[PDB]
Amino acid sequence: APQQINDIVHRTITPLIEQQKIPGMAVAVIYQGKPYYFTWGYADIAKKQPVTQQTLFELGSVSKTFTGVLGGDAIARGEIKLSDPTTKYWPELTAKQWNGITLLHLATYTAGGLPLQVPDEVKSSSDLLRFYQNWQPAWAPGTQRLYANSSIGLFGALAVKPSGLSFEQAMQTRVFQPLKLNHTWINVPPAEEKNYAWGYREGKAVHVSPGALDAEAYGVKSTIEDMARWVQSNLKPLDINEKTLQQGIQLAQSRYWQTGDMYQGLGWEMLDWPVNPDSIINGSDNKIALAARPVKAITPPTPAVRASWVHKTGATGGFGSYVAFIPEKELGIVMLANKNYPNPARVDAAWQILNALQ
Ligand SMILES: *[B]([O])([O])[C][N]C(=O)/C(=N\OC([C])([C])C([O])=O)C1=[C]SC([N])=N1
Repeated sequence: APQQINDIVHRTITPLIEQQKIPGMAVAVIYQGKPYYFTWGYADIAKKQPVTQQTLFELGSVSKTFTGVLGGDAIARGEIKLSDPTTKYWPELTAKQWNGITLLHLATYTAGGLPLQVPDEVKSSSDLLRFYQNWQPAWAPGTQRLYANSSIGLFGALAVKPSGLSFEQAMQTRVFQPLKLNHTWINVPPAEEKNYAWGYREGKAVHVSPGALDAEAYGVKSTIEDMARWVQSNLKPLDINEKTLQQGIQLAQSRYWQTGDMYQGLGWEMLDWPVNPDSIINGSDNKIALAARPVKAITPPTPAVRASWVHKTGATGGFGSYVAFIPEKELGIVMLANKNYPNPARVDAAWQILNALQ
């Protein structure tokens, strides 16, 4: 724990926790490929349980990075192709608006306006078929980007079908295990409950509620140690022994579309380093992050650019997370909190910290 890291982290995080009234928080700073941990406050205010390196946090949308990579792994295995139409893996989708909508589109939120949230009323697998069949695009495929759980979530569900495995089983076997993320779960087992932090929303303790496509779009829980390890894997996919997993990771960082100065990958979103902090900070605000925007296809997709600021925000009703790394610098950071505080404040803290380290 070099004093340099120690100092920036505390100079930055301390005012952050106090300004946003964050109950508990864990931070991992990956400097030169090595992880450094810091923890603050409570995992459970009522039971006086402190946040520790073993505490599980709801990752929220950061879960999409795992989905993008698992999907990339499927492509690498030859099981699916991003150019394949959605209907090849779901022949039941017969509504004409699906012609021309590929897995690339679902994966990158460019199908033409799929909503951010899957309606609450959608429960059964037939309830989901009905939803997609009736959904009407506001735009032609591959022309507009609208960040949505219903889009990349569907991608994740379809991507694992050829494997014959269930989404959780596929995730575990192909991503969590190889990478030794042994305290990362889609479903927290009873044995681990004691490490599961409570999220906080307006003073009330809450955990994520079951929902359609939840596992695929925002349902992973993890500890600061595993997330640090997840960052290390996306920083250096070459150190990864499983051939298809290594490719998948790289495929998740390929640049498929560009909007503003941001490029869409599979789950991960990227910008060229050096970046203008104002651009990632203001751009992380939902004002922009959830807004519908025109996208320029990158034909063909640019392979993962090492000099990139790669990141993803994440949130549930009671949690707020952020992951950002610069491959070229072997530099990264993970910020986990059991409070959904504003994205801009997250990115600003990560920026000050990482910028201070090169
Ligand atoms: B991801 O975290 O970017 C997607 N997030 C969500 O789907 C959830 N909340 O995001 C919104 C609704 C924009 C918010 O209020 O911040 C979400 C999933 S489960 C849950 N309770 N909230």
